[PDB]
Amino acid sequence: TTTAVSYSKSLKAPETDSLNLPIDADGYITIFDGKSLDGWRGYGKDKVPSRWIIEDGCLKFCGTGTGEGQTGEGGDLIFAHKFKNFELELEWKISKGGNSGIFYLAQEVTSKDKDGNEVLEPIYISAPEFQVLDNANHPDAKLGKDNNRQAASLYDMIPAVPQNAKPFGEWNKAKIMVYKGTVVHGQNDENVLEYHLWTKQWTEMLQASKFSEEKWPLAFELLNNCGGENHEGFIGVQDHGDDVWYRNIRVKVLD
Repeated sequence: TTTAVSYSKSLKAPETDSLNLPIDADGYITIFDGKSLDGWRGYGKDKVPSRWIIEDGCLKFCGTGTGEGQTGEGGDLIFAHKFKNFELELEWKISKGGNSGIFYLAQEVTSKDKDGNEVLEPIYISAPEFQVLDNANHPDAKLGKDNNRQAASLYDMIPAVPQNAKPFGEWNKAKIMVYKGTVVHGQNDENVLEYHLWTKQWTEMLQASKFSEEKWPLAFELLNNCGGENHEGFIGVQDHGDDVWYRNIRVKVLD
């Protein structure tokens, strides 16, 4: 049993092509089983970046330790199918002192520079992030406010309560549910936070972040109207310069 899943092949391209992916009895579509990277491509790219590989049934990023300073063969990886109301489930394993993340409702955003040239804007200026971290050894675990930069948090906004991440080198379960603006983060079979998009509280959360109206006007208008006019976007995984493994990536479309 499979379902036709549309996907785009390059920057802002339409979802002209389709894949027949496994769908279970409960409606969960396997978007990564460890057999291929079909449907996946680099954010703003027409190919899978070379540093993203299939290692022993796992999706692995081969980092160089440069953090946010992504290499030419790196960059964030998206599953090029736009989702709206969905429930994502996966397992992740982080390297010691490692950092990554799961992006959702992401848009491929470009902006015009001084000479009028098209510039690719980061995935994080449009996409909320589920933090992936070695809480014990990465310094980000001590930054922000009330541990809101630790594993499964809404990065720099809402902490995961309880903070039940397993240590580095152990498989952690992750859950992201988006249902008509209601967002729930799950970790190791527990709900760790909930929030609501396109509300007064969402706007005031953005005004107290790096993506405030005054600091980043483009990031503000994109995140304030998260998912664009259709409130939809891509699920992606982050290049934060560290080795990270993902497996059993499945998505249920919510009606």
